[PDB]
Amino acid sequence: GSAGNATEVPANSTVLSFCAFAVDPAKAYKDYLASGGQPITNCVKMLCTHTGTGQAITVTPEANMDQESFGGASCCLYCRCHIDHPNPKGFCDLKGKYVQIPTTCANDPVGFTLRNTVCTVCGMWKGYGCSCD
Amino acid sequence: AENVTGLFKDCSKIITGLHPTQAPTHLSVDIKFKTEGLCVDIPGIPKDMTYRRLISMMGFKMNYQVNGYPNMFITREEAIRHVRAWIGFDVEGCHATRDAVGTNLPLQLGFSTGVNLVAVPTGYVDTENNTEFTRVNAKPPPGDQFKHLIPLMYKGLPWNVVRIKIVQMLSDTLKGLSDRVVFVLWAHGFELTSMKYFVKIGPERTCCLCDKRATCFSTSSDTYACWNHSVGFDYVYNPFMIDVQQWGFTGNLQSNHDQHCQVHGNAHVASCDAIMTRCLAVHECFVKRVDWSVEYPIIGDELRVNSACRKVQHMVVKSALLADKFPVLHDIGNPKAIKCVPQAEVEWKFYDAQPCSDKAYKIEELFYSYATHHDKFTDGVCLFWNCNVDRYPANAIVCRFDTRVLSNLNLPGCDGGSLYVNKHAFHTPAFDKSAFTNLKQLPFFYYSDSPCEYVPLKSATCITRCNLGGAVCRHHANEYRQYLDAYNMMISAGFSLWIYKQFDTYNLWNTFTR
Ligand SMILES: Nc1nc2c(ncn2[C@@H]2O[C@H](COP(=O)(O)OP(=O)(O)OP(=O)(O)OC[C@H]3O[C@@H](n4cnc5c(N)ncnc54)[C@H](O)[C@@H]3O)[C@@H](O)[C@H]2O)c(=O)[nH]1
Ligand SMILES: Nc1ncnc2c1ncn2[C@@H]1O[C@H](CSCC[C@H](N)C(=O)O)[C@@H](O)[C@H]1O
Ligand SMILES: [Mg+2]
Ligand SMILES: [Zn+2]
Ligand SMILES: [Zn+2]
Ligand SMILES: [Zn+2]
Repeated sequence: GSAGNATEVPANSTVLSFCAFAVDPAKAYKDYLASGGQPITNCVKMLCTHTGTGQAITVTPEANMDQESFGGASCCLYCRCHIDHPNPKGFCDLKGKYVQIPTTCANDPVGFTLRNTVCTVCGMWKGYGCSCD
Repeated sequence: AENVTGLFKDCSKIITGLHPTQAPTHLSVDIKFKTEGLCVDIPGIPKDMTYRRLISMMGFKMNYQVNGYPNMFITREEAIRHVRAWIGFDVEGCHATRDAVGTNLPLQLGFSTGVNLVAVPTGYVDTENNTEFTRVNAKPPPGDQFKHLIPLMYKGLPWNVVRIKIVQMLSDTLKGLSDRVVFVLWAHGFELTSMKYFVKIGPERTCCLCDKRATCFSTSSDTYACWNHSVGFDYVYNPFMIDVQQWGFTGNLQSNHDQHCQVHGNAHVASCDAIMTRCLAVHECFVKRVDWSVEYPIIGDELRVNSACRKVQHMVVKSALLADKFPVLHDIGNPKAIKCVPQAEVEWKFYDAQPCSDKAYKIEELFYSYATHHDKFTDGVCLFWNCNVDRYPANAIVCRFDTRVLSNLNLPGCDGGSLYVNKHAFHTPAFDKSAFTNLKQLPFFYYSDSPCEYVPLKSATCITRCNLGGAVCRHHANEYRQYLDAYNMMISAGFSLWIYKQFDTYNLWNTFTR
């Protein structure tokens, strides 16, 4: 009856409906990008000092003049489409933490969280980059 | 500024969600962390370590072109192409009543099949660490017409069960009929929403251990499967669906449906709601006359029915001519010239309502109604061969299909009629004994005029080439055992044969005189 509080904007409607249904949400998304379709927008974006660690998973926003900062769970595909999480049981990486992304790569934050993984050494992005290896 | 879905609208009664992390979308983060159209982390106002927020699954809106991925809504045309892949689907539901409000849960699901599955209200709930698929409070809708819903709140069943029961009830109904599914629905929105529970989507996949494309998916272990060869499979892999109302009807479903079909009375139950959707689907499609450009591949033995059919026709229309010696034969319902007994002295007049264009010089364009035409063909004999109608005229030779029988060939229709698919699906009126009031039933017999040529058998009925003797005459003794087979078959195809009453097996022997 609405009668309720609105979470989402229309420009993400089709994109979300897709991956909600898909057996493999990850693929479905990357493909939607292939098909020339728009990336998920509306993520929570952080107003920041921009001085801090470059690390990707942090308990308060930490950015670089290179990075921009995001409330983690808006950058989570599984969190955003409200479907089960790829970790077997049951839990998220990015809910309750802040996530960092290079400003150039920042256009598609939802994707960037899928595409890449965090070095357990320096707790920082692999390749975007990392001192290890 | 600005517009919103709400798809995934937050249905919780909490004022002030949501910390900027553990907030799905910028849109919902408390006003408190928002500034200049941004968000900022204030350690002072903490994230809640416990909360439960119902996320609405309504408003799904899926139209997207992704190369490896199939359009799941199909054209009326492409929909006809697969008929009875068809299933009616309408979900009745319940609203979230206590810890939250503003969304619709799937209470009871129903089908073109008689089946009604009821589920316990369940929904998608956001917590700190995840989303969680879980039971929920609910109440039945306000209307007095919705009062029949109240008890079903208790009735059952867990969704883990229901999506399994669904796939079987579907699996065995569609196994021999088709390679895919199409859901046929009147108001498509809520049912699409209901679909989220049982339906996973993806690019076309070939079933494990089989040739045919995949209907089902099982999460128990990642696999794909097949209409026949699934079991204990919880999800449907790539359903298709057609919204009938999208064809631009005027009123509510029952309004239009009832215009045509009087056989379905409504009890507001989901099934009955989903049956009336197939009717309209079928009527608005197949009671228009017999489009011949549409080819439905056969499984199976349509051919052995097809041959055995012509065979029996020729036999009786040849005999009937010999017996009573009709000057003219009126063939009603012959699109193409096609004399059934190609050689007969008789004037062969053709009549049809939709005569094929070439060969239209041979045919009168006519629609037969016993009211109008009981007079109009007196002289000679009339042939209605699978031309189904207003009750048949006194002098006639007719084959009508009996709708009541079921085979994978024939499907339900409106109203009480059956849509029959051999090739070029043939919708036929429901079987009415009043149609045959003027005729009588056709007893089995054989006739062959020929020279005669493993174990022999005597038959009280075959006017036979040679009856002086037993007389099992090895050439007809074979042919008669073969034409009785193909006759026993078309009878079990459901068909019936009806002849003018005057007809007598006897008069066929006088053609043996000389
Ligand atoms: N319940 C209904 N069943 C029907 C109807 N029309 C056909 N049928 C049945 O479905 C089948 C469809 O007939 P189809 O046209 O697809 O079969 P054929 O491929 O063998 O026909 P043709 O090869 O195109 O040529 C047949 C010619 O033979 C004659 N003919 C036409 N129909 C028949 C039949 N049913 N039995 C015997 N002889 C028939 C007529 O002159 C035809 O022009 C057939 O087996 C019938 O049992 C129908 O209106 N209702
Ligand atoms: N009430 C009616 N009056 C005249 N023709 C009719 C009719 N109902 C159906 N028909 C025609 O009969 C045909 C049905 S197909 C029946 C096939 C025919 N006996 C054959 O030998 O193949 C169609 O062309 C349809 O146009
Ligand atoms: Mg509906
Ligand atoms: Zn998540
Ligand atoms: Zn490192
Ligand atoms: Zn009906």
